Amino acid sequence: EFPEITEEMEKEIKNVFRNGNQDEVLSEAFRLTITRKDIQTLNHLNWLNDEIINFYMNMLMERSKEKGLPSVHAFNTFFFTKLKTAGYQAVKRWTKKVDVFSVDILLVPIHLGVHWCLAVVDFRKKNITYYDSMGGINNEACRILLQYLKQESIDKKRKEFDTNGWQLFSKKSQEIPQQMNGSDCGMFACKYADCITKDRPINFTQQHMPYFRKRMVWEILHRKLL
Amino acid sequence: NDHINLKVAGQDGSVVQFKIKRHTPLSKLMKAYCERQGLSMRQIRFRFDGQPINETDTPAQLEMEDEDTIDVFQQQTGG
Repeated sequence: EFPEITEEMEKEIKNVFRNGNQDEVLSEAFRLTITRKDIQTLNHLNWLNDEIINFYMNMLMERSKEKGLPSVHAFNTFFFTKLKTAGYQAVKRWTKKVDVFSVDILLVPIHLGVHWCLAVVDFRKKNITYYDSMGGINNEACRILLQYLKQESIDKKRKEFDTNGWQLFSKKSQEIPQQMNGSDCGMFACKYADCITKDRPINFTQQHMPYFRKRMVWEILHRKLL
Repeated sequence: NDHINLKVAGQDGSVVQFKIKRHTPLSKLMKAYCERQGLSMRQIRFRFDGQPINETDTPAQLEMEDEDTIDVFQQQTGG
């Protein structure tokens, strides 16, 4: 029970896939830029590049502030690791002019070498949750984030964070859905987050991935989620 | 409308200093940073405080002061 793919869409999408000048700038939003190159990553079973995710995570953030939806500040992709590797002092200034506590949910897209994965701070639920589409654990990620919160609190709000009651854990291999290919991480990761931000329970499996791939395309260029 | 200093740090941990007029686009620098200290271009990204930077963008119209630092990362791909 998802939106149909109309004549209009197919014909638009199919067109953007057919190669022909990959530099062509074909969608500019959130100071981000989407090229035929960037957009190609959605075809068949390609590896989702960073641009597509950041953009999708921006729309996900925009579609927050919509009445009766958890308000979300989504993070940069290059955020997680720059913190993980260089520490807080590096990413410090990245959250000037945004109270990370003003929102219900923080969204953390994570890149680790070969892999796309997601971490979700949910202030309302008072717990941090890591999401591998291939059911791999990252207990540590949360620890790093909880540390971020600790630091951020002091650097912005000039008081310590209330650790009390907070849970941290990654999701089991069968708790959520699994990807049957090598390339659908960023696809799970993105749709994972979408589903969440709508307070919707996870619906989608591998089955719906080819469709979601198509659908994402449209959503990107037009800048509208379905 | 005088010059300001800008640090460009790779995620290999390498600051590369630069002088600049504060109103000129960052195309001049972004391509100089690729040429000197050789790097791809259509395979990296620039980000002043997690905010993306397009060639269009100028320093003044990004609110960078002196010795402000710019982050630059490899393009990222994954499953």
